[PDB]
Amino acid sequence: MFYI
Amino acid sequence: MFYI
Amino acid sequence: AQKPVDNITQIIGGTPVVKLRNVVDDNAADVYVKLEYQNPGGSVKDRIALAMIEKAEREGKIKPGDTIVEPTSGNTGIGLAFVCAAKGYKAVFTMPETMSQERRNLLKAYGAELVLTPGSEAMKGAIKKAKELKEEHGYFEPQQFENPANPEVHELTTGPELLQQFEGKTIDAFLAGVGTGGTLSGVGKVLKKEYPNIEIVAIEPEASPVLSGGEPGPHKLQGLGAGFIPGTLNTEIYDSIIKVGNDTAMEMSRRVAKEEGILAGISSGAAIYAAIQKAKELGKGKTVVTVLPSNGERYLSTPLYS
Amino acid sequence: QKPVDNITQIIGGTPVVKLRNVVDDNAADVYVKLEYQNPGGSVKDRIALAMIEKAEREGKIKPGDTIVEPTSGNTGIGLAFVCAAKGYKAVFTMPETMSQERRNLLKAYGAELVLTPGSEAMKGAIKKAKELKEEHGYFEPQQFENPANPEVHELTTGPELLQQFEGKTIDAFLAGVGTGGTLSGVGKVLKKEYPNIEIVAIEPEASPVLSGGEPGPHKLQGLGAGFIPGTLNTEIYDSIIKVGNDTAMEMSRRVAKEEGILAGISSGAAIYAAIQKAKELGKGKTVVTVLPSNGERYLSTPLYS
Repeated sequence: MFYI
Repeated sequence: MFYI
Repeated sequence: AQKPVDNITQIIGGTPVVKLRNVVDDNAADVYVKLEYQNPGGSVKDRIALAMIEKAEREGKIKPGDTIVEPTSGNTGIGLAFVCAAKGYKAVFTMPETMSQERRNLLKAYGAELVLTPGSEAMKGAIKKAKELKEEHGYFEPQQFENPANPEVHELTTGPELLQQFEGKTIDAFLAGVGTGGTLSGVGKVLKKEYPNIEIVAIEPEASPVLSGGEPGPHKLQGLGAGFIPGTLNTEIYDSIIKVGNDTAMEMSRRVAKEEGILAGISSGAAIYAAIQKAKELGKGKTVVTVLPSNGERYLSTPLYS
Repeated sequence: QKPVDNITQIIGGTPVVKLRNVVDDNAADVYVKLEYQNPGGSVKDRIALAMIEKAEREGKIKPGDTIVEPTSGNTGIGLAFVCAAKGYKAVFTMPETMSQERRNLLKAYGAELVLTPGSEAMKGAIKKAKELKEEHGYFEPQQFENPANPEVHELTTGPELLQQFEGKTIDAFLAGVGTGGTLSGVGKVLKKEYPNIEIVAIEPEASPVLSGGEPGPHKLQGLGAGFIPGTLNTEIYDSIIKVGNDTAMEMSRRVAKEEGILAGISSGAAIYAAIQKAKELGKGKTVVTVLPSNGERYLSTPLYS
């Protein structure tokens, strides 16, 4: 999971 | 009640 | 791009102005909007936080390391916490225990101390506690509702910015929601001196239309409707008053966000609603200016965007 | 600044602030570029406008068309903001893990949300956007491949810093890598003007993919995609600084209390790495980094909880  |  | 500064407070002010292109009719006056939420702390209160602190510095009333106290649960708390962290002061805020964890963490993130007052006493208990710390312990209280540095900073920065930004044009109407009234009074004094025929319009909630001789009440237009006539409000500065309801303000904020791409608080939706009505009255060729005091992100936990 | 006709004209020209208290005077000067001063709140404002504008100018889209993007962070906010400002419909795919507050922010700009299984994280969101694009003709900006992403930093962010640090030399530029657009575009411009500049990539210690490590879960929002994006020039940087979750969080807290600068956790990582480089460079030198987002967007996160 990444928040980009 | 106020928000200042 | 502005050249580098050594202090974040040196970025306060100089906020941009955007013409509204969609929510205002083509058969109305031009509507321009000043983005006070572009201040580094996120709201118009950045200006008066720095001004009240630097005025007290200039007058020798406080020095770095001193403790400041203010009873606030709104943007003045964020602005003061922000400025106090930047300039080296100890910020203390009194507020009812009711306040959200997000707002408390925001103020504590700036290193401010919170004195939580009984929730049943609301703002009365918060003001009471601030008075005790001021009177019995010598804390410096800026007092945003009486301190002349509040309307004067708008005389010396906000107002002049609008003069510089609307050079080559005339401003026919300035409108602003009234919280402390410092914005309306300070810029209204400067604009009336330069544009003697300008209309200065106070905006207040229809639930607490105190300025319209009306009766205090509870509203959802955060930043407005203090329930009294603040000492920082020049009640002679405005020629008329436009009252806005809660649902109308929320519907306008949502429309401005979806149709203009400008996500601002509910009080900004009230200012824009009033500015549109005034622009329809003035018609094409006229210029209407208002102020957006805060950003909509600060209210994503409110029914405004829920 | 004179009045502008559209909110997108406020994107860019972000200010720079010198750090006074978290860095000692026995180290290099540390300056931070406040990309959260963009009107939409993050550095992503630049690439959202650039990708929409490029396709617009190329004729791939006209106002009224719908834009689709797999994003759980600031690119969705930037795209929703630019789409609302310029008259485009926005659809975003995202795992069910995304908070309700972020969902409300995107909906506030008029975007539509399509939820994918939360256990699939971004992998599921990416696949859903591909189906939406390839079967419905929606335009996908594709932030991890689109050359307009590093190019806008080449055209604006970089020249801004040359403009702001005129008469001086930037001895080191550091930036956290999400898509890598900032580091690549700015690094290209700065290396051309300062051939001896040190370009340093910042990545999570818990997901150090650029260093050849294994991807993994981390809390440095905006960083650590788990892969090497096509928008990253993997030769632009001369070194890598890995930063842990606790180090980044504590630096963000320190900068807020001691500088009055409230920024996101990826900005804490950037400032920590810049301070280490500043200690290494010593007094008289100039270190510049970028703060991509504001701390107020992360009040529900442990960064300030």
